[PDB]
Amino acid sequence: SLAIDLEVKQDVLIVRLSGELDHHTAEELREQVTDVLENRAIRHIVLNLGQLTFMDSSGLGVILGRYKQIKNVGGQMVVCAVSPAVKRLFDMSGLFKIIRVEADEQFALQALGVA
Amino acid sequence: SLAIDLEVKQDVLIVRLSGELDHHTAEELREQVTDVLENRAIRHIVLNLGQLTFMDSSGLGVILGRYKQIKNVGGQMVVCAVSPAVKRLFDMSGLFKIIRVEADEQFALQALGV
Amino acid sequence: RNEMHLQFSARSENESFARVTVAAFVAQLDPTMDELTEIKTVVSEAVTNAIIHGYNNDPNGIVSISVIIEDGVVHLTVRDEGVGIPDIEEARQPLFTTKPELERSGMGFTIMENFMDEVIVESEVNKGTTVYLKKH
Amino acid sequence: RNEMHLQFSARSENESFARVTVAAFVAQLDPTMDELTEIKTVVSEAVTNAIIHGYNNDPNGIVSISVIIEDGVVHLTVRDEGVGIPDIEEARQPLFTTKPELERSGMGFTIMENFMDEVIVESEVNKGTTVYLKKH
Ligand SMILES: Nc1ncnc2c1ncn2[C@@H]1O[C@H](COP(=O)(O)OP(=O)(O)O)[C@@H](O)[C@H]1O
Ligand SMILES: Nc1ncnc2c1ncn2[C@@H]1O[C@H](COP(=O)(O)OP(=O)(O)O)[C@@H](O)[C@H]1O
Repeated sequence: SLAIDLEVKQDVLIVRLSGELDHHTAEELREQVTDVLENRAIRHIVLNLGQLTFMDSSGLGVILGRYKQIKNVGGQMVVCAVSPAVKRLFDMSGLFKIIRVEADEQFALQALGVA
Repeated sequence: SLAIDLEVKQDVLIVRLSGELDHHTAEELREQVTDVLENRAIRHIVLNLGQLTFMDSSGLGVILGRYKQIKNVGGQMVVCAVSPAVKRLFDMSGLFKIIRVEADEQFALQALGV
Repeated sequence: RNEMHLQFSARSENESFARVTVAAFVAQLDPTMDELTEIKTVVSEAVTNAIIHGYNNDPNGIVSISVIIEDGVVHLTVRDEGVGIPDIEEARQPLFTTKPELERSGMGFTIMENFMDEVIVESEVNKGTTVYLKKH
Repeated sequence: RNEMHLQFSARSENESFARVTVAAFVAQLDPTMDELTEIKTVVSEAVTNAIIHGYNNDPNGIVSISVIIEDGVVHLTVRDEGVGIPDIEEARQPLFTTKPELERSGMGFTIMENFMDEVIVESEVNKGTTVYLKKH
């Protein structure tokens, strides 16, 4: 139901998501990212929700979870290619005053000064 | 659930089903067909199950119901383009005795004088 | 272990919805279109059966489906709180039906029998019916 | 006027089937897709509460959804028989959550209200929490 594509460029970690990001699948996302930050020096995260056909509160949390992880090392989290549905859950909570939403992976990496 | 296309080539009614043939839908077909047998003088029926996705016992039942009316006028009931799972029902209910199967629709029409 | 129960109204409009639901929950077992279609067809037989023999097409009736999964078995029990069966041996016989008027064939249990490893039925007149199906 | 009732083990890998089986039922009305996104999300939040909270991820618990349709409106219900809620007033309070540790946003309930037209939480300590969301 949820596939994950990871990639580390410079000190950024790009996480691309395909499918339904919910309670069940939100855990593998956590294991891997937390696992990855545990293994590499990551200052920033770019979450590409481009192929996300479903997100619930069990998804905001995995985001905010990482959000606080990156905040601790003075970096940022930028989300990109966010659907209308997912974008609505960002307004509901009030995360629209928390991370940086850009339009695609390139403008996300651009917002991070990525070469 | 089911898409029913019917065409009459003289005294031959061609029923082209697409979708599912279960209790609910069988009744809609059992309904659309009889209206043709009453309005037109059908001698045989060609039945193209090529685009069908599912069928239970109700399907065997609605089809057997059409043979009866067809036996009366001395006609053939030809079911063509049959998928295994279906062929499997025909093969378990012995519907084959009363119903003839053909590779495609055109071989059915060859069987029925065209 | 992992289980599910699904009740719904005795209306044929929910039979396709019910067939799929039962199938999707079985999906957890990495099963084929042969296994998948068998299970689905075996379910419509029993579900549509619970609708016109136990509840005589009164929408106010509710059908039950139990798909208890343990090791490799799909324990399925469609059930009724309707008429029941006076003669089980008679219905458990090939090509027997009681509604020549709806154009029924009697294949329901032969399909169940053939597409499932076991089809146990316990029914008491006007106590309803319970089809204890199984497969692996 | 039709209805459906699902129940299943409190395993996380059932949460999608839950929504899906509801969306599958709620579709007859021929809704707008955002209407189906809202429903799947809502269902997903309530069912998630039940499993991770109400049943504290105890696989034995049985989550109980029920969908009632009539005169167009939808009356979705979700019940469980677990710990229940201590404070229904401290719960509906946005951003609140008892399992912060579990990266639990505290958005579940607030999401049900942005999407659903009417909400009514009925809980009882150790009796189990029963929530009623109605979409018109
Ligand atoms: N839930 C039920 N309640 C009462 N009788 C039933 C039920 N299910 C099956 N039966 C009996 O068994 C007969 C055979 O069923 P089946 O083999 O499915 O064939 P069919 O559905 O074509 O009649 C039915 O005609 C009916 O008399
Ligand atoms: N079914 C339930 N059983 C017990 N407590 C519940 C239930 N649903 C909600 N709650 C309580 O309400 C709190 C907030 O729930 P909610 O707004 O959905 O956020 P979250 O699920 O992220 O904690 C939960 O942490 C729990 O203390």
